[PDB]
Amino acid sequence: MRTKLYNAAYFLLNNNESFGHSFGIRLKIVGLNTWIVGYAVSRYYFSSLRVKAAQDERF
Amino acid sequence: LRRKQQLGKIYPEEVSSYTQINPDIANDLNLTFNAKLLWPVRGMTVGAGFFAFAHLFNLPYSFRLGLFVLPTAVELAFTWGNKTSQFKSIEFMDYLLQYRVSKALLEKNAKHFAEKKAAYQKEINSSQSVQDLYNQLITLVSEQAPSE
Ligand SMILES: CCCCCCCCCCCCCCCCCC(=O)OC[C@H](COP(=O)([O-])OCC(O)COP(=O)([O-])OC[C@@H](COC(=O)CCCCCCCCCCCCCCCCC)OC(=O)CCCCCCCCCCCCCCCCC)OC(=O)CCCCCCCCCCCCCCCCC
Ligand SMILES: COC1=C(OC)C(=O)C(C/C=C(\C)CC/C=C(\C)CC/C=C(\C)CC/C=C(\C)CC/C=C(\C)CC/C=C(\C)CC/C=C(\C)CCC=C(C)C)=C(C)C1=O
Ligand SMILES: CCCCCCCCCCCCCCCCCC(=O)OC[C@H](COP(=O)(O)OCCN)OC(=O)CCCCCCCCCCCCCCCCC
Repeated sequence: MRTKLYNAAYFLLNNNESFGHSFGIRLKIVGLNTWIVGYAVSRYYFSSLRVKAAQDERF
Repeated sequence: LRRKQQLGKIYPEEVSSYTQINPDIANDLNLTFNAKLLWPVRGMTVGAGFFAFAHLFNLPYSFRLGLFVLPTAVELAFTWGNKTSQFKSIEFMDYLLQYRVSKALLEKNAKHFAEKKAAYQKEINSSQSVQDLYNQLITLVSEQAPSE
């Protein structure tokens, strides 16, 4: 059975002011939360790093 | 940093020497210092096993790439950080500094003790340290010697 397909609406709709206005707020909140979580993860990651070793050192 | 600065550099012979009291000294000293790059080989092996499983059961490639990343992520998470390894590294570095100081003292006075050493090796057939033998002798005197 050949599965049916469709043309995604957002690929063929003229850009509108409503999309912009609403997705702007959604992206603002997404950016805020992502920035907070990424800052936490960045602090964790950098603090996880090892200490600098000597030159040509084994173990 | 302070202790490592005092030590300067660490050679594998000393690490293997301290292996007596901490068998995982290399596994701990790798996770404290930026000596070599660590690859999550166990995580990648588990990922390859999951890849073989998926290949057998015909899963989409996205699933197997995700199941390769996931064990790798777990291995990395369980590897990095681990500040206990830093405490063990501090202990090892203290041991190593004491050992190096004593070794330097040995080298500095080696010529002075050559004659006494030559006389001593011919009279005592034991390789045990002088301090231990003298403590044992002191205990032997304190126990058996008549106070008089
Ligand atoms: C598409 C390809 C893209 C490729 C990109 C490749 C990027 C490579 C990056 C390499 C690593 C860079 C690290 C920089 C660290 C900076 C901090 C620092 O120096 O810390 C010193 C650091 C110690 O860190 P720490 O002090 O403990 O804490 C650092 C924290 O960041 C805390 O420090 P802080 O308290 O000072 O923090 C400052 C404060 C500052 O925060 C603020 O106040 C924010 C201000 C923002 C202002 C922005 C203004 C922009 C203007 C826009 C205008 C638009 C106008 C439009 C108009 C339109 C018309 C109207 O917070 C931040 O900085 C926020 C960070 C959190 C980020 C949140 C988002 C994370 C997820 C998204 C990531 C990006 C995705 C992009 C996807 C793109 C897709 C297309 O130690 C060092 O000396 C390290 C130096 C850095 C090198 C590290 C090397 C590690 C190597 C690992 C091996 C693997 C490498 C792989 C490389 C791959 C290359 C391809
Ligand atoms: C709110 O409800 C809604 C929805 O939810 C139900 C929707 O689904 C939708 C539709 C949803 C969709 C079409 C979703 C599918 C499409 C998507 C996700 C496409 C959008 C993708 C993204 C936003 C992610 C990619 C973008 C990024 C990672 C942003 C990266 C930004 C960067 C790097 C910043 C670039 C700019 C700079 C570096 C600034 C350069 C200039 C300077 C620094 C100035 C110089 C400065 C000095 C000091 C000299 C709508 C409209 C809606 O309203
Ligand atoms: C938005 C949605 C998604 C959000 C995701 C959020 C994720 C949160 C994760 C939380 C946990 C964070 C854990 C951080 C561990 C970081 C480890 C790391 O790579 O550190 C860098 C390390 C070298 O660091 P260091 O030894 O300290 O040296 C510098 C010292 N000054 O580097 C090294 O030692 C290099 C070797 C280790 C790293 C190997 C990585 C292998 C990756 C394999 C990928 C396979 C898949 C490929 C797919 C594409 C194929 C075409």
